[PDB]
Amino acid sequence: VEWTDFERATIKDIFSKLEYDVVGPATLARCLVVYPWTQRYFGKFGNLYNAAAIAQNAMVSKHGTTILNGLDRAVKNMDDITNTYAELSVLHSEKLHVDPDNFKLLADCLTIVVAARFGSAFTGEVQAAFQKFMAVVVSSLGKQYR
Amino acid sequence: VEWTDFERATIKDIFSKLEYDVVGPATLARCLVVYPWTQRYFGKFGNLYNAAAIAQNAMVSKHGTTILNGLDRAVKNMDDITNTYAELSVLHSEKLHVDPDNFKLLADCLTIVVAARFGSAFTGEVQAAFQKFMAVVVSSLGKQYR
Amino acid sequence: SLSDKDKAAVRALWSKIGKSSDAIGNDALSRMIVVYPQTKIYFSHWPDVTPGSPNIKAHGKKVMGGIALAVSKIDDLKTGLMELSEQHAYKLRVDPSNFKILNHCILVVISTMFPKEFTPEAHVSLDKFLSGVALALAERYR
Amino acid sequence: SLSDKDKAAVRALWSKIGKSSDAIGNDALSRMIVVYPQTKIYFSHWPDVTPGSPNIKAHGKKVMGGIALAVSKIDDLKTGLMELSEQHAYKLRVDPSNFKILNHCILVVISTMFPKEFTPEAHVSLDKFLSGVALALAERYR
Ligand code: HEM
Ligand code: HEM
Ligand code: HEM
Ligand code: HEM
Repeated sequence: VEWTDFERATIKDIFSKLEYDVVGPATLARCLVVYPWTQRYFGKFGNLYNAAAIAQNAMVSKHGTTILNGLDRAVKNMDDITNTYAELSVLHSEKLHVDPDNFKLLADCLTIVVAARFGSAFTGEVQAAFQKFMAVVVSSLGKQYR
Repeated sequence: VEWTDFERATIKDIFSKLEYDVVGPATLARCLVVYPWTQRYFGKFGNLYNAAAIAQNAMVSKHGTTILNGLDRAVKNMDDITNTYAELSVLHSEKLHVDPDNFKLLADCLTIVVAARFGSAFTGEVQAAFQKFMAVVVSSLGKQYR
Repeated sequence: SLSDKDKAAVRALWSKIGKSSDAIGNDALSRMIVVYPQTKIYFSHWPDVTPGSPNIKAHGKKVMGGIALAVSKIDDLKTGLMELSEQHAYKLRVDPSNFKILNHCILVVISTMFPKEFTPEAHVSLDKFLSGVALALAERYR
Repeated sequence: SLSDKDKAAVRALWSKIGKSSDAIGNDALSRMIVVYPQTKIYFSHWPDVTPGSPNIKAHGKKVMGGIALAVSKIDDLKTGLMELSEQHAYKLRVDPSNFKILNHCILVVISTMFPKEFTPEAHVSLDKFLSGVALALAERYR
């Protein structure tokens, strides 16, 4: 993908301002509520039976933070996202057996959380850059499914 | 996209066996019936009030053939589909004002028509190559939309 | 389908955000044409298609007016949105794919404007609601 | 929603092709796992997921049985597929995106096997029907 300077700057700005141990948990918790089928892989997390329980779940929070932290490698080198996530893609496919469409759903929830975090500053132009970036990450994560 | 020899051979095989003035019309007519909103760009093509009328519409048939012939340039050089359709993309966007989602729908109808044409020879492997090829064409046609 | 829980959630959310419908519509459509430039083909008849323009603001009021109607007719969206469906089906011929796009933009706008009100519960219900609206608008399509 | 015209078209088509449901199911699922390898994660409990395998054939019969049920309960898919929805929603947790994939594969199979019967009219109606089925299966999801 040909990244513009605005896109590169916007992505760095957003991620540098996000508090991972807040945004991460919020994102995964939102995804587990809005797209309940994503709960399929978290049976060991315990009670995910309702929005309140999900929000109070420490394991959900921990994993959400892990996911957000997992995006840093993409932010650092936006021109090599495919190769950078190759191993992680294989892991999700062959070890975790995660349906890759869930990545798109998680990305949508992240966009919603980021929008709430930045309010008026999350313009259409910023949204375009953020979604473009997330789309590349999502594509890369599902690339090694065979 | 990294094409395998099987994919290259399969695409050539399929297209060389298709009778464009039969498959083209059938494809567009099917699209106009299954996804009626595609009729938006054919107000000067005549009667399209029903399936039978669309099937008897000479202008629809003529345009279906044009679309099928339009895929030959992609078949000829599968490694340069993006650049090859750049001009056509700008045309559909700024001259014809065609919603690019319709490209995906047309592609799906073509797959159905091709499937009916080849029957049991249209295996899952052949379907994969065909859809992969069409997806690249569809992507290329929508690239110049701004 | 919308449960009693979904209906109460949407009515309650709308009760809170309804006052800002004009702004929501303007913002939603402005995002749509910027982030998804392909949607602009449906407005090729306008003098121009630019964010926050008079045309976009007016269209914002139209769409949010449709949404307001949907909230009132939430018990039966198909019947409630009949007229809108006929309009979009025969005159406009708007590919349903765009309804999904606009719905996503509407959710984004609401999140930016009402972060505290747009909880995950409100989100799931509104999402189900908007999908129902998109399907009701597609009723007369084929 | 399905009109009387759609219902007749689907009932008529099924009357003709129902005799081949086992083969349709095997071919459809086999195409799904080959063309969309990501769907294989839902069958990770099997030694492997391969086209035309005994497991795929058995599962094909299950799915086509669900479709046969859908045809009989075509007037009210939501109620007709309640059990299946509960199953897919809480026990299986199948992302609805996959229903769209399988439906496409089903249309492809039917076109290869019954080119004469699968006219554009039969196509539009069966498409609306399968979308209705996917939505009915999604009923208990969220
Ligand atoms: C933005 C997309 C995502 C990123 C960047 C991402 C990143 C990660 C990372 C870094 C790990 C740790 C791998 C390791 O063990 O070294 C992981 C594990 C995992 N991910 Fe993903 N992931 C994403 C989305 C998802 C989604 C949407 C689901 C499913 C709904 C999912 C399910 C899992 C599971 C089950 C684990 C294992 C957790 C455990 O062992 O307790 N991931 N992910
Ligand atoms: C596989 C995808 C498609 C291909 C390769 C394609 C190809 C073509 C070509 C080669 C032309 C003639 C351009 C020229 O030299 O002037 C054309 C014109 C046109 N296409 Fe597309 N097209 C595709 C899909 C569509 C779809 C899905 C629609 C809309 C439902 C559409 C609507 C039109 C219209 C309205 C014209 C002008 C017809 C006329 O006035 O003569 N096309 N297309
Ligand atoms: C939430 C979904 C939507 C609702 C509730 C909605 C509602 C409406 C309403 C009430 C009208 C006005 C009818 C009249 O006054 O005669 C309208 C017109 C229109 N809508 Fe929709 N609409 C929706 C989505 C869309 C989308 C996604 C597009 C295309 C990208 C679209 C394109 C149009 C167009 C072209 C018009 C005609 C306006 C003009 O000619 O300037 N609509 N809409
Ligand atoms: C046309 C849509 C579909 C219908 C009508 C359908 C129907 C069924 C039926 C009747 C069963 C058996 C239920 C029981 O044993 O009580 C079943 C099981 C199941 N379905 Fe669905 N299904 C559909 C789509 C899908 C899709 C798209 C997937 C995933 C890619 C899927 C994955 C499963 C799984 C994993 C099982 C259990 C298989 C096993 O554990 O061996 N189904 N389905």
